[PDB]
Amino acid sequence: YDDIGGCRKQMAQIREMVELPLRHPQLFKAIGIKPPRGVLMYGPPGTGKTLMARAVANETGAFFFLINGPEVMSKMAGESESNLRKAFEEAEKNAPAIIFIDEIDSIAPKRDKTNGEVERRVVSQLLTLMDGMKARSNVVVIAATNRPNSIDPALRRFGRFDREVDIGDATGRLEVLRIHTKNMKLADDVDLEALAAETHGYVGADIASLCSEAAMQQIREKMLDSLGVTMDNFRFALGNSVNVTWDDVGGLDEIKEELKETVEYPVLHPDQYTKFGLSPSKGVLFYGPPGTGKTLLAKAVATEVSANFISVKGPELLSMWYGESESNIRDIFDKARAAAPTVVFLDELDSIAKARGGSLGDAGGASDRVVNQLLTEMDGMNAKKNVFVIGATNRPDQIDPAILRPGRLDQLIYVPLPDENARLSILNAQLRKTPLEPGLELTAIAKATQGFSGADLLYIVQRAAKYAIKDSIYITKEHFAEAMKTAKRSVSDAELRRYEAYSQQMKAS
Amino acid sequence: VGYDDIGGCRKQMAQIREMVELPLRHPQLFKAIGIKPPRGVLMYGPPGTGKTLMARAVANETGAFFFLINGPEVMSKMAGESESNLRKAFEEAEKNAPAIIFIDEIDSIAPKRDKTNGEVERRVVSQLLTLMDGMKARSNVVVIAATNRPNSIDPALRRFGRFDREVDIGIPDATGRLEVLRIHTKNMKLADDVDLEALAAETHGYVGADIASLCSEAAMQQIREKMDLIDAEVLDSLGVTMDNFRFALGNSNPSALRETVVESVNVTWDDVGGLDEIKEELKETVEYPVLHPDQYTKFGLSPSKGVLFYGPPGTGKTLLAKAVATEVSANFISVKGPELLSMWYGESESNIRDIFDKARAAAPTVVFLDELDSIAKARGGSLGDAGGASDRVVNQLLTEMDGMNAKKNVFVIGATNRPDQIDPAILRPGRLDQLIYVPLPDENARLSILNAQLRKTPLEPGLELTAIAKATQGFSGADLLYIVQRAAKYAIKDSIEAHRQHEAEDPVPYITKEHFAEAMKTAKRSVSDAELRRYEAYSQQMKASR
Amino acid sequence: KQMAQIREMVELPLRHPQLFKAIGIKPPRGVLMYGGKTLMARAVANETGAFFFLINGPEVMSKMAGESESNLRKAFEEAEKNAPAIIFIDEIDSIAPKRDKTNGEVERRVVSQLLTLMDGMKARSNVVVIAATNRPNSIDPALRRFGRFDREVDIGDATGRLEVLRIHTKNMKLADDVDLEALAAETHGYVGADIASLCSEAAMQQIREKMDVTMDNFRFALGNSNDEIKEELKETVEYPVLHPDQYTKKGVLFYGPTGKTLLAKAVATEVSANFISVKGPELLSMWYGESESNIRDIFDKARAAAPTVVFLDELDSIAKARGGSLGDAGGASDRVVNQLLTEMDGMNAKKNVFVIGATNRPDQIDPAILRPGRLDQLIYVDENARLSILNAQLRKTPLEPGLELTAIAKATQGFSGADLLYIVQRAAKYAIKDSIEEPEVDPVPYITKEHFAEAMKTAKRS
Amino acid sequence: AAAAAAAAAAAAAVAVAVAVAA
Ligand SMILES: Nc1ncnc2c1ncn2[C@@H]1O[C@H](COP(=O)(O)OP(=O)(O)O)[C@@H](O)[C@H]1O
Ligand SMILES: Nc1ncnc2c1ncn2[C@@H]1O[C@H](COP(=O)(O)OP(=O)(O)O)[C@@H](O)[C@H]1O
Ligand SMILES: [Mg+2]
Ligand SMILES: [Mg+2]
Repeated sequence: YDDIGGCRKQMAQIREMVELPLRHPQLFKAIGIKPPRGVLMYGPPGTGKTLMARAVANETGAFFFLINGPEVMSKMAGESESNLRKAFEEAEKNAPAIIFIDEIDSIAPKRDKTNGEVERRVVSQLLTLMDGMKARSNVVVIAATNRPNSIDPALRRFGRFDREVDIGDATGRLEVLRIHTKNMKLADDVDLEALAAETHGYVGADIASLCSEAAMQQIREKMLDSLGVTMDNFRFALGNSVNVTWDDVGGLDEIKEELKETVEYPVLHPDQYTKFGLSPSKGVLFYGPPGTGKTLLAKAVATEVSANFISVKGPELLSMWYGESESNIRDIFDKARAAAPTVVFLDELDSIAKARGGSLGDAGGASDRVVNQLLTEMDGMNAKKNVFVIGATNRPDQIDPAILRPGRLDQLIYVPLPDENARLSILNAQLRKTPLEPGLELTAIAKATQGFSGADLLYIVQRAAKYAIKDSIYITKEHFAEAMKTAKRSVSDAELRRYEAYSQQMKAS
Repeated sequence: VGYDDIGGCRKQMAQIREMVELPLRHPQLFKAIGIKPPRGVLMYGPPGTGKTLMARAVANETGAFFFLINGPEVMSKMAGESESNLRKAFEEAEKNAPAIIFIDEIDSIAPKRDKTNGEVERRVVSQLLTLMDGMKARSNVVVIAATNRPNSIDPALRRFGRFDREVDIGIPDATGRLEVLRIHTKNMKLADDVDLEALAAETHGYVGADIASLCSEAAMQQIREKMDLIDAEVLDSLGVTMDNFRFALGNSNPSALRETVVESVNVTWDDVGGLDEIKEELKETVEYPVLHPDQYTKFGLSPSKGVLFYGPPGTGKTLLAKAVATEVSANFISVKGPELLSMWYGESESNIRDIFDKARAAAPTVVFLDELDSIAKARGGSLGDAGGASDRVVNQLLTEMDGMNAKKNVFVIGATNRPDQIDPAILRPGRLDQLIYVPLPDENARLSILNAQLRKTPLEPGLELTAIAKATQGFSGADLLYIVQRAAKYAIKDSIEAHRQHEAEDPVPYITKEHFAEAMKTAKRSVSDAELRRYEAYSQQMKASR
Repeated sequence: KQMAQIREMVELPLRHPQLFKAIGIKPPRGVLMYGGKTLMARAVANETGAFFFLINGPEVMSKMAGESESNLRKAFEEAEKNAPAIIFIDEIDSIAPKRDKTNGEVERRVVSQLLTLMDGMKARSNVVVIAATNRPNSIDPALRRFGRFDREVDIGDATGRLEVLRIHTKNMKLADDVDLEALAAETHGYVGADIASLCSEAAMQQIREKMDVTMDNFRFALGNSNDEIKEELKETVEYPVLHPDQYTKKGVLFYGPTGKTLLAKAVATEVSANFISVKGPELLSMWYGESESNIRDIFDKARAAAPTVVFLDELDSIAKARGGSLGDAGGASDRVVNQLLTEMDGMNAKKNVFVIGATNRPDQIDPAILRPGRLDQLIYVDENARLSILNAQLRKTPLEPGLELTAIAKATQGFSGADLLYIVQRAAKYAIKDSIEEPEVDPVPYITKEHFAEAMKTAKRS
Repeated sequence: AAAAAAAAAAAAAVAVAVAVAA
């Protein structure tokens, strides 16, 4: 029990539901009822479910017998059922033991979608061995799966799998780091806060491999006193999901402050919001010219929280089949709300929503169905635990007045074109780790822009780096002097007037 | 477990009881009437109703020999061994006194012969057929079966002489659930406060093992709450309160619908402001049939089932759906708009029919069809695949909501945003009776909405919301929620500022008038005037039809 | 490098166990050998005085039921009981049948026994396992899981070949004028048994010589057994994949009327790097997902075998400048272009992939794919190249001696290498017709000028 | 004396499904 971290409430529930029959059956004799005899474990692969089952089977005088999914299945008729019967008879002969049947979703095809007879036969064998006449005599079974919906409804019944445990945070990840680094002296100046904040997407089975790879790489690079891993070993282990920290974006100080507030406040102080008793805002919508920094702003507001980042594109979800785009939308929102917190970045809302209205065609009906699926997944019959939908389009006039409703995309934030004082910060943020010359003036480069974009400034920096690597095979001033002439200015003038008219209409509303 | 243990199903119990007992007790009557009794039963129904329990009960009570056969236990790999096992079982049973045979989960042994590829399954099916019917088939030997999928059995097996009568062991009624609770709660020490009648009335779709799970969970909750409070005399003070059962019931759900369970969201009738008339009409329409069926059967009419909310976005239709799901006794089945569709052929309709089958099985039930604009549309589109599946889905919806079914208290709740695009056959009475329009709240309605939203939060004693309510005149409940959110955000920003200043060197345990004033200067008024024109036109057209 | 790696992996966890424990890592215990693996195993067994319980694959079964599991437990307990040692399991493909294609039950039982015996090694065991295999694909992933086998070597030499030669051929009355260094040098791909077959065939040819072993017997026993554009292109390719320290302190496109696919073939042959090529519409599928899954797993195969070259031939057919088409083909083109852009822009300085494109029409390529940051180079691609193409196509050909190709080079101006190959093939067809229509072995052994002058009659431009 | 035994269990088949586009 000292080797389990993060699964506190479910570990305590499983511990009590196993040990209260095992420590004293006189309590259940006095209360006059039978304890539950089934645990259905579900969650992502690599969480630690079989480690908890083995820990409960080790701390109590049981016998942990492991049954695998694809191992017990065979092509011979009546042999896999014979193997299941032999395993249940072996578990019932010697002692009260703990059965862990792993990957039960492979041997439960719900008896209607499958075509093989052996799968339905072993399903019926499991329902017979778990419930029936003198079915079980003081023995509890444990399961493990990834998708608990592809199980039989008679299998998810009382008496077989009567308890369903959701084994899906930062303090638990720090506990796993503390219990996985317990039998080795790593160092004195290693702080686990960065190791618990940077590995925001580790399930729990990768942390042990991370510590083992760091401890292997330290001895590999050091080949008995004063041994152990340091911070650079953990950095190399993490190197073996974006790399920004509030610094790569230039300008837009009030927009950065507003995003920082409306993202960091519901994360850092949940207790103050439960004291106030109100739910925070979720949706932010950006609009304006392309090449402005909306994706960079989304990455810069996602990188400081302990949330994930699911950045999907506009036209990378529509399909020619019937229902495939809505299934992809539902899968994206389920993967978003299955790991809290998580900021979602929907790009090209003008390509997704299209302001459904009426088209009278197959593509129009598919667009209507996509819009209704998005409207149901954002604010419908959900719990909205921790979902931060952030939109980014370049055509806000083709959006229906249902996603712009408050509660879904209420923040109508306009992202304008930067100025020279903002382009100074962009050029200072792009040249962070670059050998610079004291004779170059970034102010003289930024004054001669007059309506450039972040993509154009990145193109100028890339041309300067190409000229630097051409001169090599610090950065000099003549590279900037020869790269400033070949500018692009990909953004035209009429889109800026249209965006300013849309912003003025949104302000006058 | 005897006959007393089995409860909640009296007709089926008598049906098996008489056949299994009376011929073995007084065969003089059969000799006098000159007809042999039926000698075959196939018990079917949803999983977990008590089929195996009744089989165990009759086995333990009757003095006749009982032989148990499991489904896959007889199958083997060698050629000609499973049939040998069946022959051995039958001959052993027939060698002794009159006996009962029980083939549990027969649907695994004997699927339809024409639709199988193997050979051993066909041979064992034929062996079952020959054993039960054939030259000198049986003599004082009774066969009983149990299955969950009767239709997936060889039709040659479903004939007189093999399985004479197929008894339907289905879900029990309110009284049946009452006896199930009384049976299960007979050994555990109960507290006087809890009354099982109210619990039986509250539970609707729970069947058998579901009630057993409820009782076990309530006992476990009582133990867990007492075990943590305390560190011989403890045994005496072991009593399960009504609160334990209420906790278990709130945390539970029937097995058939467990996969369709919805994440719990806390909303109550007072949490929705305004719309008092619509709220009362919905409450009447919902709890009238379920709480008082005696009056409806006395008057000899059926109740209105369907309802449709339409109006501007955000006004509170999905909120009303949440409120219903929280504050009605009937089971809830939520569905997104296009959630049921699929790419395959003939699967979106299978999806619709399965959800409706589950709903009408676990009646009474409230099915909330959200965003009908996707599923319904208008039949007869622009030809080709633009309508090819959109028409089949609509036809399946029509024939499932009304036609060739038994009225079983299934209330469909609709929610749309552009109802003019809905197929007119769906809107017909008997499918969606009520056409409720949920308009933008007026001044007093907005005041009620604000008071509802601000129910649980600190407020300044000298603070009034009438100015806020009156200073909008065009807003929606979502917009008022946005105003409240901005006010709360500014207040908590001020609180964090004060806390940081105090740390560097409750300051504000309430929201202020200046907080509201600062937050309100940037409002939205999301619903445009063209959408309002469209909705007003549709509503006045409806009234003109009225 | 592989010998130094296996020497470290067999020395450092076998001589300094205390240091390994002090470090705090207990993972090294299993080494895999795919691809002189048995020679390395014998050198390991003869370089250490530790215990060496060799167990081959199919030598684990016995008439007694359950003997396999008892034999595995006996070997593992003997290796744990005697000393910190090493176990050699040769030909693991017989014991582990990959568990999915098999249908037996004692194979599953012996695989489960090997799994539960490899996992049940504690810190006080201090034993490692070495395993050799032939194919690197028929192995259980449960055997390749983290804990048993994670550190595999890829043994893909002349000194060992000379050692094997001096081991084998030293037991015969050989010769007096032999140099085995030349036999070790000229033999490149032989392993283990092919040198023994070489010596056996040398003895057989010596016996055939003195019936009707010198150096010539081994010799024929081995023989009877088994400009500025290309300069800039090669230099640039070499520099990008070279050390990145200077850079710290990918793509290309061909266009023209000439040898673009010839230049891609010359890159694919003589660059000393990997190469993966697909056709233009080869990666298409009228389905949502598949036509993108092909490009996804193509780039997964590219990033797995780093470094590599992904030669996208006929880019226009794939990209088509997605723009607006408003159909099912337009939607498939837009999804293909979006998959290509989102699976090419995600290439960092790591994994160093390189996409090579070629086209005839550069007008119809997408400017979203000609953007900077994804694919910025533009290599524009005569008489001398035509003469070189005609001389490279006629390498292994019995040409007539009185024939000059400068007339064909000067007459054909705007032609291409494919139609030059068509001209040569029509000349070969005319020569074959003349041949099919006592003389010598061939009445027309060489292709005359008349065959070329008749084959160029029906020659067009591409 | 020894003896033999016959056994024939099953095989694996392939089905075909129909899809709907839009
Ligand atoms: N909560 C945890 N505490 C400590 N180690 C954990 C935890 N969860 C997972 N692990 C590690 O992850 C590895 C895999 O977990 P395990 O439960 O054995 O299997 P699975 O990969 O199926 O989840 C184990 O070796 C264990 O050390
Ligand atoms: N304020 C900024 N500071 C630095 N770089 C910026 C800034 N704004 C834009 N950029 C650069 O411009 C590019 C814009 O790309 P992207 O965010 O995908 O497009 P868009 O701005 O149209 O949403 C980014 O790669 C980023 O490096
Ligand atoms: Mg049963
Ligand atoms: Mg709603």
